Amino acid sequence: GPGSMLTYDLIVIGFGKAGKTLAGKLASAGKKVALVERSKAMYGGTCINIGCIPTKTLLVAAEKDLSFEEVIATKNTITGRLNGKNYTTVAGTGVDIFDAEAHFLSNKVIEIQAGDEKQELTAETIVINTGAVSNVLPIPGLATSKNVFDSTGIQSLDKLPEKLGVLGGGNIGLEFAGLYNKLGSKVTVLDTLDTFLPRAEPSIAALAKQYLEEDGIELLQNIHTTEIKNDGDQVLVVTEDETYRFDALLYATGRKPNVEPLQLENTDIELTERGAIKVDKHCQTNVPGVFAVGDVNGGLQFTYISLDDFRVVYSYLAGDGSYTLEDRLNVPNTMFITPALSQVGLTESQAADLKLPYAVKEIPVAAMPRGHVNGDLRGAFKAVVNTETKEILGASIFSEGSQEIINIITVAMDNKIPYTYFTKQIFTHPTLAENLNDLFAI
Amino acid sequence: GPGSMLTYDLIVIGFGKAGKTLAGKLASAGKKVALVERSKAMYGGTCINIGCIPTKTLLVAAEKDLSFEEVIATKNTITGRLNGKNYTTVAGTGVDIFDAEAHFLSNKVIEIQAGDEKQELTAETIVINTGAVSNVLPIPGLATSKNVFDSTGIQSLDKLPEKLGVLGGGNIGLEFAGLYNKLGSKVTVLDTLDTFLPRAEPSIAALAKQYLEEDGIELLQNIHTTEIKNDGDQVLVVTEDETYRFDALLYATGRKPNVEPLQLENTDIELTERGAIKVDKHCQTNVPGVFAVGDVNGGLQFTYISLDDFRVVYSYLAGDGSYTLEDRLNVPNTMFITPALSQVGLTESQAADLKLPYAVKEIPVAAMPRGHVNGDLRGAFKAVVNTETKEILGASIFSEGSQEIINIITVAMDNKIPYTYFTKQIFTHPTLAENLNDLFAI
Ligand SMILES: Cc1cc2nc3c(=O)[nH]c(=O)nc-3n(C[C@H](O)[C@H](O)[C@H](O)COP(=O)(O)OP(=O)(O)OC[C@H]3O[C@@H](n4cnc5c(N)ncnc54)[C@H](O)[C@@H]3O)c2cc1C
Ligand SMILES: Cc1cc2nc3c(=O)[nH]c(=O)nc-3n(C[C@H](O)[C@H](O)[C@H](O)COP(=O)(O)OP(=O)(O)OC[C@H]3O[C@@H](n4cnc5c(N)ncnc54)[C@H](O)[C@@H]3O)c2cc1C
Repeated sequence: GPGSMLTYDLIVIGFGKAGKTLAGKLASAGKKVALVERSKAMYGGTCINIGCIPTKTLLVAAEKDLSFEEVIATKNTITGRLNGKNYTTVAGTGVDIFDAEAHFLSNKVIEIQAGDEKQELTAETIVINTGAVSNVLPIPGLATSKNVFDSTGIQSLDKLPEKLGVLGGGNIGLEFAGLYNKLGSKVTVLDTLDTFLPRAEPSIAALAKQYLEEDGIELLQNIHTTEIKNDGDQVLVVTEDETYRFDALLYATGRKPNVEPLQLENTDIELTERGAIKVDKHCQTNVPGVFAVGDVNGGLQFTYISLDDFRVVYSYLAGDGSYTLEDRLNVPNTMFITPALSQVGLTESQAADLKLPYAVKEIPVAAMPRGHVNGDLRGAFKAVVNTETKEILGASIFSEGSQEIINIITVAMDNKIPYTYFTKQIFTHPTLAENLNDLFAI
Repeated sequence: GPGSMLTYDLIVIGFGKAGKTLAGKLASAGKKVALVERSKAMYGGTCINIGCIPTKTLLVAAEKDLSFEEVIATKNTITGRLNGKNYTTVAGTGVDIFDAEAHFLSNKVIEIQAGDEKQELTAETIVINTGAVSNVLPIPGLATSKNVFDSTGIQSLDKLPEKLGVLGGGNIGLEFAGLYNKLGSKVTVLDTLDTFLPRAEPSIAALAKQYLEEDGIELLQNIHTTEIKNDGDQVLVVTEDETYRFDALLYATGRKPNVEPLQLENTDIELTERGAIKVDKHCQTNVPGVFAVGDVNGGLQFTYISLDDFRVVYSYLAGDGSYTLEDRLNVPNTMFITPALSQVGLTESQAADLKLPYAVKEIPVAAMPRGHVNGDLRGAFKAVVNTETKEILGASIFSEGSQEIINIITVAMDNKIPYTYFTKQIFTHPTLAENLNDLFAI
């Protein structure tokens, strides 16, 4: 028969980054903790299974002597191991992991299916960590044509598509274009926008466009699609001036908070106008003791932002609440094209818009000895500084290893270190990082 | 006939790092500057032509689909271009570059051969930047046997040696062992010392030994050589218990200040007991206005230390002398085995010896998601901190990209940032650097 409602100190909904971190921390401290996750293919969350880890594992594998099928299998081995490592690490702290989709019956009661019965759970603290789901554009035929995939489906194709279309121009789409180009596909990116990489420094965007085109990718702007349909197994993308034909189509046009399954109408929890779970500076909803962390609260969609939401909630629950969303320091980013394009802080354009007293300096990797050592002259560094306060406003690092190097910048920005320090730092040599000695001699 | 003595504001002896930097800086500012360099194969100095740049260029090339001869030619292309880039950048500032070996006639007069005549030059400031030369052990037969090379000769072998011996166990020897092993040689390292990598953390040295042996290198300790001789073209290294046979032998047992050619007996300039040019905190000799920078002053032998000696001398000549050798901050190092082994600050053993209130933490790369993404689980991170002051005392980063990552640590050590900051920094993901969030949760 059915069980009586189970009471925990904390319930986490979703095996996301903030949630699994908070759950294990409090279970290790002796609290009674439950974590509810709808899919065994998602133990450890989006980054482990469908996001950060498989995407970058596929790109590393594609540079090696492996067939398409071997690259896919390598990705499955790596994500499968981390999936099991995450389940077992969380359960090993004492967290009770439930395999079900949770929905709310009231502010702090959830229901799950548990075999032939429903089971209810409650707690004093509920942390909603349900992530996001792919946007699907309302283009007629997109959702019903064969060989059309989102960013998850594209990771499990049966064979290499000879021609791959990508609809959208963000980090995700461009990383997959780079991947499939390496694997051997003829790749065309179709973007509605006029400007390629409009958030990047223009000089850096121009280099990126050059390198992607050199590598054989076709980058199209101002593309307005009226319909998607099939011709046999192939996909036709019908646009104003041309119909494009592909063996597979990826769409990558954003992801939105995953809130529908929760049945929030059964609670007092408020959504934002855009559909995210609304939170205050402590990631708390308007219901006391109910929080929302990671992508579902509408914040920046990176695993490291979900991790920092754990720091905010843990500060409020276990500490004195002194670290809040209003205190968050600098947030870098990387897009793993070839080479990686990394950035932190303000661009020149952003500093100009704020009327700050700024200066910039740019050095191409082609002028750097380590670029010659590497046999790879792609990329550039660009720094943006405030000539009055001596603060570093931002930097772009587009180069081999930039996903590591960018974090050098963040240490100095977070700690209010003047930009002139980088002219004095003693760097290892030969490296790309030592060129920061020259980039900051402004 | 002969020319009258030429007068400059500054004479630099040797195309080293500090010297070429100072020469171009002051010539660009309108001073009259001469730089005297004995070998056109050395324009740009040791790192460009025989040191940092060819060694690391050979290691990158050896990972690619290139024959031995193609790897050597690639190295020659890269160093040749940087040699010409350095000559032309320095001459383009207005420096007069003389192709000769300089020696002193008195404290601030040098003589060079200039065609069929001698030429004298003088200045108010002389900067001696003559670098170092390879040590050659007094082993009978070492200096007279065929197929025995120092670190320069080993970069120009006629063909791959099937078996390569390396005598000595520093960064230089081990990097060349790694290189020739990749290229296909059977490599044996013969070290007199009992302990492998005695300056590294022991756990890190043990991993390095494991990986080098996995890769096929033989690492021998406590080897005392009594003679080197030839058998035909092969080299025999006669040691107490065994005679080793190789197709070529590298010796790499250190480099010493290159002072003999200068004829310093014709000046008042003092040497240290070990034979370096003695300097004060401003890199100044006991003769006012004569300085010694880089390896020749006995300091740490890295290009980035020679660069920092430029900062010291420039502070004294052009500024207020407020930055001195006594003010130098933290100096990292990398040894480019596979993967690179980087370090900065104190080891655990060094902190223990100083009786500091320290704690340590170590995380293997095998426990880090990016190691799995990379398909490379080699290496580890180790942090050493002061639990009272919260300062970072030191770190070891042995991993892919560690030569970039180590510089993250230096920013925090130089700026007195507490180690707990690294638990809060928002790093890019997936990367090896983000694991600093966990390494510093001590
Ligand atoms: C293709 C791609 C590439 C990316 N690349 C990077 C990158 O390089 N770097 C980076 O930092 N970020 C990257 N991201 C973003 C990053 O993956 C996400 O921002 C982050 O993982 C989201 O974490 P989260 O904590 O919000 O929750 P998630 O990790 O999304 O977890 C939510 C969990 O909730 C579960 N769930 C949902 N609803 C319910 C319910 N009602 N009941 C039970 N379980 C439920 C889901 O099954 C899921 O496991 C990438 C994302 C994608 C898709
Ligand atoms: C194999 C090897 C690998 C190395 N790897 C690295 C590394 O990865 N990273 C690192 O930072 N360091 C490394 N080093 C060390 C680094 O190369 C040296 O520490 C640094 O380059 C020395 O610079 P310097 O300014 O002292 O002068 P140098 O660059 O040594 O220049 C001295 C110049 O003086 C000239 N000269 C000498 N006497 C006279 C004279 N009487 N008249 C005229 N000219 C003269 C020489 O021809 C030479 O060009 C390496 C060294 C070697 C040999």
